[PDB]
Amino acid sequence: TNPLVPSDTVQTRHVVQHRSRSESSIESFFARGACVTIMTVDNSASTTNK
Amino acid sequence: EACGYSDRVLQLTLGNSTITTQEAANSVVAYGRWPEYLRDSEANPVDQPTEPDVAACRFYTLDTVSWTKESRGWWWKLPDALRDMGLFGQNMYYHYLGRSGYTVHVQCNASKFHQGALGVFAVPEMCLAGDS
Repeated sequence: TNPLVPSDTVQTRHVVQHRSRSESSIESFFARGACVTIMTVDNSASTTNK
Repeated sequence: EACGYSDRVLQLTLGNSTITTQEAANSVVAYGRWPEYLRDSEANPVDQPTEPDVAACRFYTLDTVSWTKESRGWWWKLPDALRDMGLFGQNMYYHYLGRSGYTVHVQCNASKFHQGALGVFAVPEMCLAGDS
C-alpha cells in the first residue's frame, strides 16, 4: 500500500495533531463483556416422565 | 492627551478603508480578545488555508435603515450579512470552511436637540425564535 500523507499530493499547513489511537488498541477494541449464551434451569418437582 | 488625543475621536483603517469619528464612546473588544488567525496547536483541516488579507479585511457598508418613533429594532447575522460583499463573499462561497473576526461600526448621528438611545449588542450564537 502506498504510504502517502496529504503533503505528498497537496499543499499543507502545519498542524499540531492531538488525536490518538487509544481506543482502537487490540485491548480497547475487545475490552467489553459480550453475551455468549443463555442457560435455562428450573426448580420443579422431578416426576416419572420429567 | 495634551497633544489633543480623545476617547471620543478615532480613526480606524483596514485595507483601503478608513472610518473617522468625532463622537465615539471608546470602543469595545469582545471578551477582551482581539481577532487572530488559527494557530497550529488548535488547527484542524490540514490543507493550506486561503488568507485573503486586504482583499476581504476591509470595511463594507450595508444598506442604511431608518430609525423612527415606531422602530422596534433590527438584527443581522455574521457572516450572513456579508455574504455578497466583494471578495469576502467570494472567498466564503468557494470554500467548505471559513473563520473570521469583525470590526462592527454602527453609525447614527442627530443633533443636540434630538434624544434617543440604541443598545447595540453582539451575541455569539444568536439563535432566534420562530413564528409557529
